[PDB]
Amino acid sequence: PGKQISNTIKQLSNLPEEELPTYLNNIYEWRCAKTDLLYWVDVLDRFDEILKAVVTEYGLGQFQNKPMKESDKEMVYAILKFQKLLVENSSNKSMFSSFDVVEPFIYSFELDLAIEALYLVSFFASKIHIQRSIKTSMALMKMETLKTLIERVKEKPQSMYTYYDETTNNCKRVSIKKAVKKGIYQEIRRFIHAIRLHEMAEQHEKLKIIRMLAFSALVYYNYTDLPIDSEFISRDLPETLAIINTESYQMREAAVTMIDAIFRMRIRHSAVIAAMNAQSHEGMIMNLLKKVVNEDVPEHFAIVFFNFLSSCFASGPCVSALFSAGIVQYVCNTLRDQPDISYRKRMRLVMGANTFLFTLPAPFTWFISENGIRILSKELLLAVDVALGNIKDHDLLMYINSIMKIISQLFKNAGTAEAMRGFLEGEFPRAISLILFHSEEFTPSILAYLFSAVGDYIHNEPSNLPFIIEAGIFDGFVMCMKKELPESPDFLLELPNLIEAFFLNSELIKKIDEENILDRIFESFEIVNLSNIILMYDIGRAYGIFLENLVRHYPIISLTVKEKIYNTMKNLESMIPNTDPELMRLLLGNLFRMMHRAVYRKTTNNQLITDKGLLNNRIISMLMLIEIPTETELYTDVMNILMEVFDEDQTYVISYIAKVIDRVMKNKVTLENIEKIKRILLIVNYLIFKNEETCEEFIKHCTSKGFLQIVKRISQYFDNLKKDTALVSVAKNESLTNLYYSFTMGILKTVYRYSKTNAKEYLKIFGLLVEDLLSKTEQIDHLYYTQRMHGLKNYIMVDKSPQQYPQKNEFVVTQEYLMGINLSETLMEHAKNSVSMLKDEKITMDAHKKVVSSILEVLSIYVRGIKNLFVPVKEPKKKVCEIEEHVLIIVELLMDYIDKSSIEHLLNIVKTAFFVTLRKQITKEMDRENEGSAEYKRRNILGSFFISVFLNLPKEETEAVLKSDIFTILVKNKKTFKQVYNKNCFGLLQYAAIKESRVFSHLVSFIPKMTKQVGASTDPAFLKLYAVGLVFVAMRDTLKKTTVLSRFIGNIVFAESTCPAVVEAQGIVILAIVKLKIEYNLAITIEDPIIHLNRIYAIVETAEQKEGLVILANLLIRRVIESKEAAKEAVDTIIKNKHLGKSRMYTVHTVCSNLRNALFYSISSFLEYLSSNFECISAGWEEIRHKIKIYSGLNAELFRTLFVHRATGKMEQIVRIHSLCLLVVSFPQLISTLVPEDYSFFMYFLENHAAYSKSLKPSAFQQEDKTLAYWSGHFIMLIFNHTTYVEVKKYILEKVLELLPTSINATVIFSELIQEILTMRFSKNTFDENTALVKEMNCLEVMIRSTMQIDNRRKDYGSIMEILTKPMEYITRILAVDEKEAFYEEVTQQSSSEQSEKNEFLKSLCILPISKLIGKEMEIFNADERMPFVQKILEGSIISN
Amino acid sequence: IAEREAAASVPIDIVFGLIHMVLQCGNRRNLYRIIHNISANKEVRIFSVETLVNSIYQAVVEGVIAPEVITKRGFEALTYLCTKSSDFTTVFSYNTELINKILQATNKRTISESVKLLSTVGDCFNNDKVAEPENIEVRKYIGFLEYDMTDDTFKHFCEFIKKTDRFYRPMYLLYLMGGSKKSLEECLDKKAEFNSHTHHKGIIKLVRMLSLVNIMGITETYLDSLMELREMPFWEYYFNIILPKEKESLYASSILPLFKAFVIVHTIQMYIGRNENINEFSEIPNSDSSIYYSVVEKEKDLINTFIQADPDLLFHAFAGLQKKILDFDNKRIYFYKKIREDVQLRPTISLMVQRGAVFEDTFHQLMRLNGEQVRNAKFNIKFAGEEGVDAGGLTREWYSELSKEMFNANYALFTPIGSSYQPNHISHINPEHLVYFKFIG
Repeated sequence: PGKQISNTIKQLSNLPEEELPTYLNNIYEWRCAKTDLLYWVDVLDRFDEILKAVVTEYGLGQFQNKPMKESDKEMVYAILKFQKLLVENSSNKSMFSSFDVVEPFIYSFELDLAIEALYLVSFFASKIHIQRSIKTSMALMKMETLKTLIERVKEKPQSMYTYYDETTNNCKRVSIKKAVKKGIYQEIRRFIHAIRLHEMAEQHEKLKIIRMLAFSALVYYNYTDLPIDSEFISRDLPETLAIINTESYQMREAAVTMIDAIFRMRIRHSAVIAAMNAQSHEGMIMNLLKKVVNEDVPEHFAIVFFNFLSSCFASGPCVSALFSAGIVQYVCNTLRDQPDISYRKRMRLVMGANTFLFTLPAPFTWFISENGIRILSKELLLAVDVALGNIKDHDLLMYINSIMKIISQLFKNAGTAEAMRGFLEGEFPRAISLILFHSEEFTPSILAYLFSAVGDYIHNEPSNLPFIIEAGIFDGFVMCMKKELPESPDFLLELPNLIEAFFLNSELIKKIDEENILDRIFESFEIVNLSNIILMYDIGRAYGIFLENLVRHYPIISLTVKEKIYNTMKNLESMIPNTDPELMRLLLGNLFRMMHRAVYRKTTNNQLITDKGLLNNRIISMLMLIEIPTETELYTDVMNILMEVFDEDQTYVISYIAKVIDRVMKNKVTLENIEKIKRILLIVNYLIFKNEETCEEFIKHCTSKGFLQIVKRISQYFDNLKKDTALVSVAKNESLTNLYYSFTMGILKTVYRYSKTNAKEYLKIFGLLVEDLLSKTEQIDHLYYTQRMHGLKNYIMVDKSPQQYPQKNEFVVTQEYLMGINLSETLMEHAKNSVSMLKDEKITMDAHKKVVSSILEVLSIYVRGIKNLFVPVKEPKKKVCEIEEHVLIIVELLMDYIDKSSIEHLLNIVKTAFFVTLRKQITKEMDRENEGSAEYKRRNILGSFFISVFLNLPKEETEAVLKSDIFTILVKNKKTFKQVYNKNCFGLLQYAAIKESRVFSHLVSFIPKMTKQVGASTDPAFLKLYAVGLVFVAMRDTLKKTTVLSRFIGNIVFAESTCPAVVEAQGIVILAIVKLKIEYNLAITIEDPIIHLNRIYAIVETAEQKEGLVILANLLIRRVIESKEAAKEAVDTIIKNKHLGKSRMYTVHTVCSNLRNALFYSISSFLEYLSSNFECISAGWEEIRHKIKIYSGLNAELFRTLFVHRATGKMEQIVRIHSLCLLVVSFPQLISTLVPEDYSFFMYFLENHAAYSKSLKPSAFQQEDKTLAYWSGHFIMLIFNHTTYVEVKKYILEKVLELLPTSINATVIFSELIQEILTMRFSKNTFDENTALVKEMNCLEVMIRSTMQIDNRRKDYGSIMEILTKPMEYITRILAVDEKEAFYEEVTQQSSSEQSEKNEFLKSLCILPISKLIGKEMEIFNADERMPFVQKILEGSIISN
Repeated sequence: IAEREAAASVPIDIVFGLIHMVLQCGNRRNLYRIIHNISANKEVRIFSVETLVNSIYQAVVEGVIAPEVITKRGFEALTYLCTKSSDFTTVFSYNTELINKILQATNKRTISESVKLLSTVGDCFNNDKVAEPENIEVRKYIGFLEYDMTDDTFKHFCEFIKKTDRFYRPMYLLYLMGGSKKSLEECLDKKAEFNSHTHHKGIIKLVRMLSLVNIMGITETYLDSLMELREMPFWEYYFNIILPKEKESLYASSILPLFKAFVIVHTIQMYIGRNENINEFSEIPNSDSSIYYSVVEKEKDLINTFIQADPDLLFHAFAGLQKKILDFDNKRIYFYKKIREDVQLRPTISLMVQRGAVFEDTFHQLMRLNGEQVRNAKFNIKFAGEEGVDAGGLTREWYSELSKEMFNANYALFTPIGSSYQPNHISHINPEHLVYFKFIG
């Protein structure tokens, strides 16, 4: 922002809008630095809204208020003027949102408003080619509209004006001379422009430059969309330059601006340069300069002129021509012949020099030849000795600054270094010495440029350095250094450069060490005022780099430098604690930013200033006193430097931090001390975690008595912290325990992971820790008891065997250690203690339950790694059997205290107990031998306890682990089988039957008893279990049994249900029974399922999750209609897909998995296909050699009955028609079988399809209605496309052509229908037949007749016609091209939540081909299983077949 | 581009109302496609085009919808038909009287698109399919030259004249001699107070129709009038009185067309006939009493200045000049331009040479191909060792190194005289090194 900037902002915001123009008028020029537009958001918005209010008061549409307030025009004029002033020296101009109201000012009758607005717009559009981001604000208004002002301004050129109006298609003159009323006299702006041209011509000059500014704006927008040709360049450019030559300042200023606009274009550039004619010595711009120096010119006009000049020198060829004219001689003579020229004029001269001297090298060579450097020296001497001995002059001082910058940048470039020959020959040394000896009165930038030039010249040839040395210059530099440095960024930036240039001479190094100037650089770093600047730029990096360059090239005084830097470190350390935290945070950030370079450099001689001891103590004290955020880069580089420090010498550093932590431990117990310990373990945890490789000596220090004693004292202090809640809160205690546990587990992980650690070395630490924790567990402080036991749980986590082999959970080395500690007795002691304290009613059942679950997890993972658990071997059960008995006792003790939080751990215990069985480490024989073992009885009673627990769980808890592998073994006892069956958890039984066949054999006996309870059982699980049991038993008996199914007899009827699950389960039962009956003789009688079908259609109108319901309905109707031969042929066709792949296909597993649909659909078809057309299956034994649909048995009567159902509600009609679509796609030959009379009912489809028009979208629509109509039309399109019948198509086309001319919507919809009838082609021959028919029917005649008979002169009639063109265009093009190529022709040649759910689901429904439909229909019985027992027995059958 | 035939799928009755509606409507691009497609078969094509042209005829000479807008719509439709498939122009040749009707119906606004329409129609003369070229009634069309046209209209007129030259050379030249005579007489009468910008239309029409005369050629009988016309002292009067004043008074931009006209009036040639398929034999005529050579010698400096202003004049109008007047700079630029239109087809090939011997490898890999291929080959050089410069720099350095090596000491194919070189003596040049000279060429 700023100080006077903020005052201006607030004054513009608050001052009255009457006094706003007056106060604004005081702002004449910008003698200050650039800013950002963010500080004037208030002012910009206020000005925009007041301009909007004013223009709305005027109207903005017709400028009715012809007599307009002078206050308003003065207001907006000042607003635009000082808006230009602000934005011309601003940043972030893309946010300028006041552009939206400027075109009314552009087209305003007031010409001051127009000139101001157009100047602002021109300035903004000038930086289009550079910034490119203001176009968003510019895009608010159309640029092409300004083409109205392209016509040149003449003295009443034409009194007649032509306007363009549509429809009438005429352009005629309008009355302008009337002007009787100010209201009536895109074309409105053009007419207003014509009025401004014609009616008033006294003030035509202002509009004569309005046209010019508008032309400039159109130049800025896009020069391609511009009338630039030979005539414009040959006429207007000469006219503009003549204006610059002759006419007055006010409008020649606009001419100059347009000239800048022209010459920035860089087109016709050679012609432009040859025409503008500055190449002559009396050329234009230097002629204007001769005027300016000779005749007085307005200051603002002079500034505009000289900015234009600076723009001229910026171009390459332009400045080349100017130099060829002889401008160098002009400026040289102007300087060396007359001194009476004003100081600011010579300033403008030297900016011109600063431009052209560096723009091109040829003027530089000429100037060197002309020896103007001596003239520069002389005038510099005159300027300085006028300044010297005399008071401070603003203009004189800044002109001396201009001299310093011109000479400095002249010396800067090596291509401009040719002037360093006549340096000493001139009087430059005298002037620069005078400046140095009197620098107290000069601008710091002057000093910076002087020093930069001096250093660059010295580095150019240090041979001449002594000549400067005895010139007394360095003495003057010393006097300057006596004065304290100012608030100058660049001076301080470049001072090390001059100092290094002094180091170029060794004697200068000697003297600077003698005089100790580096004190200033050292003391620069503690200044808050300069701290801001150091933040702004990269000062710290520069000083650091200069320091390493100094020490590396000149290490002579490195000891003194080391002393000074360490003294400064201690100094900056000193005042940290008694200062505001943020100041020290940022200051330390910068200081360590420059430390980052300062030491620990890879370059040689940097090690001379890397002291581990002193700097380590200082940095540790710093970290120990202040809190530091993690995210800051200060944190990053301090971490880096401390890592090199510790990596240099781990041992001494860790010893030092240990003694420091001990000493601060001996201090008083204070909260800030607690924070100090917090952060010191934070840093040690950081350094341990980052450390990759470790010396064994560091580990020895870790196991050294000092480290263990300090760690144990830290633990003691942490325990003491729990004594007082007031001093340290309980939550703080929990956090400190958590961090201590994290530190301890991290260090234990490091030492254990450390290779070849001494076993007893690890043991002493680990056992001490665990015994201390377990001793602390049974104290009064039970609040952290859960936390402590979680800590020992994490200890059990970390002391883990590598388990490097995948799927390995076994202890490698720690098992013997663990039962060498006798944990189990402690665990049962704590278990009985928990039981007692439960009895003592001092525990919530929830907290007791969580304690039980936590201890259960502890035991689970403790026994996870223990070898040969529950393994009947003679030798290893001396203690393992004892532990098994302990575990059984524990789990029996905690029977009635198991809930959802314990089930997972307890199941993990099971999985550990039965590893060999579940991981099939047996050969199925020794397990069948070893039943007479104590381990077997122990695991069996364990499982008994388990099943007792599970059956005491409601449905919610059972569903959690409803699919676990162990249940294949748990329920293996038929006693447990009937127990769980009587417990009504049949889903487990279903999964067991899926994965194991013995329980399925038990279910085989079970089935007849439960056959009668099928009806009205109201249990979805029971019914699905029945159906799935029947399907597996039938297809298993097909394998060589064939007799079991015959024995089953019965009959089942279904009652009404409102729960959708019940009705869909009944449907699935019907599915299974009918699918078995159609192939196999079943004695269960079932009626016609159509009753259940209409029940489904009724319930889906109300129920949710329609997908299963609709898919089952479709699959059942297809199954009922379809026959055996059709199914077999379809299965063979599907298998052909993978049959043609000729891949490797070595495993039968892939064959079965990718063809599980064929497996489930009909085992006979797949079996005979593989026996006859065997695949490329290796089968585990070498490889095998390898190598229009007509279907019968269909049921068209049901199709006929369904077709004329004519339901009422929406969704069931949708279901009926979707089923119709699927059947007609599957079996088109059914349509060939329809009664010749029934086709009358298609009127229903045609009309209800004509309910909605998708193309002409109306409001008040229904998405379900839309998809209903879409499916209705889809039925007809399928009839025409996928079917090959002729006469029915003839009848329906007759009907549709009869119904077409009824109304506009009917015409449109039937035209569409014919279009996408023709477009989507199922077959080429069918399409050719369709084309022959459609040509034969003369439909084009009637459709085009209805097309033009209804043509009404209406607005949307055009949209209707352009929609109508596509069908007739397409068909006509088809009827012209020959039949062979016509086929290839183509086009253009929570109510809301459920609403969205159904909206998306309706689109999710699609046309399902046979393959994935069959796959998903057998998915229901497969239940996503990857391998059932039927698959295994069938694979064995294939192998043996 | 070929005639298309299919079944007549549309009745002749409905197309009347259909063409009515397309005329009585907008956004008819789709309708344009509709009409073009339905007109596929010959009968429908003929009936539709005759109906539309009769409607347009009634729209102007015989006169809701205004006659002018309906006329422009119908003209646009006729153009849209005639442009594509080139077969709807053939109906004009089939009838040859509908052409008479359409040319008769021509107002001032007609020409702006009638010129394009007739240029497209002229395709019926490309195949010479007229069979009745005696009753075309062209003198009205050639008289409409007096109207106001533009550049593209002139191009269409030129291509129509190119199509109709072999048929109506006599009558076209018969009208053009009188037209040029009256144009030059008008320029002669007003030359005392002539303006090159106000009457810039006059110089445009004169130079344009004289160029059309050149494209038309000359016959034997008209030679009397032609030699009469080439002896107009307006040229001398201008170049001796008005050219000196207009050099210092008026802009030369409007004065250059008069120099083109002076070149053209003597650039008139003699066409005997279009004996071959695509060209007519041309023979240069002579001027006996002309001091035209004296005139071109008088202002040869101005001639060279104007040629330097635009070398493209040599390909459009200044082709009749002798290259002796032209300096070698303009002649060389014209030579470069002339040799670079016949750039032919250019295949791209790679070139590989070694810095040790570029010449030897270049000779080896350049003797194998033929002159045409190596002329059209795009040399994508691949220097061995160094890969650090673009293909253009590779070719430039390859050429420079070749130039160095042909004059290298080891090759000695040419002996140095200093900056230049001459081939080494036959005794010093080995017989096997003669192919090196072909390679140099």
